[PDB]
Amino acid sequence: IERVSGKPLLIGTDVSLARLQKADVVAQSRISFPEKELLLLIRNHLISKGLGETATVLTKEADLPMT
Amino acid sequence: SICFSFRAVLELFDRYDGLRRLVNLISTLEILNLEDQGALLSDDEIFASRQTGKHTCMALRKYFEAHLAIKLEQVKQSLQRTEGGILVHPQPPYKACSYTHEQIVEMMEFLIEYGPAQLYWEPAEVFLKLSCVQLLLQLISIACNWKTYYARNDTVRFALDVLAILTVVPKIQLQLAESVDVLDEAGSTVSTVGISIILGVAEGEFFIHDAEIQKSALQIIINCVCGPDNKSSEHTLAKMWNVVQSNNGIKVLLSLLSIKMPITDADQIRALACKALVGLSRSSTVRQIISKLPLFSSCQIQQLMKEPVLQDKRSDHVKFCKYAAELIERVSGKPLLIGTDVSLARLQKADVVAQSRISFPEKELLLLIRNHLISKGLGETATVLTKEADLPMT
Amino acid sequence: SALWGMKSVFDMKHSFTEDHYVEFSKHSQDRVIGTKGDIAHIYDIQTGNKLLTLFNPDLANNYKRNCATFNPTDDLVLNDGVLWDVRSAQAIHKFDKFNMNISGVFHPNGLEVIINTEIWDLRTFHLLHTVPALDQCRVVFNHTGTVMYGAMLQSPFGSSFRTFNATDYKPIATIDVKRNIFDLCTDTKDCYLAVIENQGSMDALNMDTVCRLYEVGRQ
Amino acid sequence: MEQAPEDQGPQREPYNEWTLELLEELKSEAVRHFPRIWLHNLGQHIYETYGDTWAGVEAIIRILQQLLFIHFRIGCRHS
Repeated sequence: IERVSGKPLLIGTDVSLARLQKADVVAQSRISFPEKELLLLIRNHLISKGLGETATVLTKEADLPMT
Repeated sequence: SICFSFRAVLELFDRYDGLRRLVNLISTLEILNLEDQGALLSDDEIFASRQTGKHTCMALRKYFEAHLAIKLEQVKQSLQRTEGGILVHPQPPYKACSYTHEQIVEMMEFLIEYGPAQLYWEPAEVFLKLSCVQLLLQLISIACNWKTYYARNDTVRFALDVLAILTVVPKIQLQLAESVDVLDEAGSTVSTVGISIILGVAEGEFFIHDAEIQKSALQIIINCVCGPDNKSSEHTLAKMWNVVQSNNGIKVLLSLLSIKMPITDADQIRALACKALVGLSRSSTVRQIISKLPLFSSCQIQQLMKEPVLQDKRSDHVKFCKYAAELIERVSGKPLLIGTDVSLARLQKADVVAQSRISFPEKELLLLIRNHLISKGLGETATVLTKEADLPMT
Repeated sequence: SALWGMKSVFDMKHSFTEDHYVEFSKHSQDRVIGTKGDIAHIYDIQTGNKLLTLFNPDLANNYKRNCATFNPTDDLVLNDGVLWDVRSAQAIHKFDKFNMNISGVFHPNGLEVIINTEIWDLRTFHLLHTVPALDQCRVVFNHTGTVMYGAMLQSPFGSSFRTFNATDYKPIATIDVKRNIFDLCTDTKDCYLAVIENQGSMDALNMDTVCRLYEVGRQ
Repeated sequence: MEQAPEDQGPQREPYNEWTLELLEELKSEAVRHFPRIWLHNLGQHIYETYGDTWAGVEAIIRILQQLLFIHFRIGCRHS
């Protein structure tokens, strides 16, 4: 199964042939994302779990859309 | 058989004796009188008498095919009452027998299950006070073995269609087991329940090459096992669960779930087989029994991946997969309509992984937050994050 | 069927003209049961009368080879795949038919019922297990009840053996006996297998059926 | 120390008569389960090869009881 297909490197996952060409493309994809989509989640975490005296200090490092 | 379309014909029919004149024609018949079947043997009183019973089964068919649409008008207008209906009825003579047993006379038998649950037909109570569903059971049993082509294929095919329209009454499903006065191929008076005859027709032990008769048989089962959710009417469905399971039912349905010899309607027999299981797998005993059989060891998925007749692939094999996914859901740990890891060993994995209680301390995230913010340049909160929590690494 | 005598004098000490398969009672051997068709008769040995004939017409499975047996506590009978409490002549629980031939047997633990390939319970009546290698084979247990033997009854009959475990039903061995196995009995003291095998090809006109003794546990 | 029991069972001293008391009976059941085509043909096949010499007389009671056992063993109700 390994030789006639898209070369799984000895991982036991989705052994069917239609599911094998899925896992080649998903693993070799180039996932990227901007920094904003994380820093707004970092700030919305730190305000939530009480630890807030870096949140108004995080406004110094980046724009803050939501108070 | 043609004039039952006009509703004025049917109205005058019950104004006279009607089925008292019509059922008495069947109860006169000498092919059916087992006490007198070995007296007359000439071909004139047999070839015509096995034809007289043929046409009267079609007359009873076209009778109850019409009254099924008469009382459906008295349910879609009496219960809905403008909620999905229009109240326009000047009583015209109109042909409304719906004319399609393949699609819509089948469909009216399903949609009547939103009925009153205390249904009361004059076409039912006149039938059962005569108590000739036992007669119709005897019509099946005697016509099992003629082997001489007196159109006996049709004579049982019309006879099963008279049953399946009647079975929407709850009190007649109860009499598919009680009255047992029958006869079989031993040349001997025996006694057995009605369901075993119907399940026998579904197998192919009798009526060997016949195909529509099997689909006519399976409709009688589905009307008794795939009913409504609703101490008494639930007990009535459970009593039918107890009778259908007792008379070797679960062997038959698994045999029809892999039928391959009638390759034209092999898809239609399997979907009507699997719909009977999904109804019957709401019985508490049957949940455990079907859970250990080799249907749920493997090859349930292999009946849903081969796609045997590709002409019904977007038509009828896709609906066999619809009824079969509901059977996998019921006998297992309840996936809430998510298509994931459909195998049974992989299904109990996903129940535990989804219901686990994942927890983690706050430290394991805040050290990752700080190690991110120092990494991507934005560092004048990191020494401010030391104010909020201990920092192990500079 | 004839209850003979083997002390020193050989005589039909009681005679039956009816039953196709007679069988003792297991623990207290004073009872002999036998079955014709779907009707199973309980006999005594002392007087040979019919003690209690048990049958329910509303409930039988009508197996092809019905053989009513006893549990090792001498209280339950498998006639037609129906249990029977022999204290008051009543039926207990019909099973579901699946295989058209075999009416079942008791497992020596007194906890289960082995219909052809379906393993049942005696008090909860739940299908515990399903061993597909038990497809139409007659079963013989050890005297201790620790292993199950299997001989195919498929036309050929028994192209091999089938060695099973009595606890988890895991297959131990299928030793290939090239001839056709017709019957199989084992020791009480676990040393030999009495094996009726047929020589030649599958010939119904010429049958050379010999007995070949095996030894347990030797290469 | 096992003493095999004394054979005081049903003896068969008129073997020329007990055969005749049962060779009809071997024919009295094979016709009740099988057509007479093989019955006369196998009886002729041994009579061309064993004749009237008792070496077909017991030998047909061999072959008939060897088939009527296995035909009640393979799983045919009559045949």
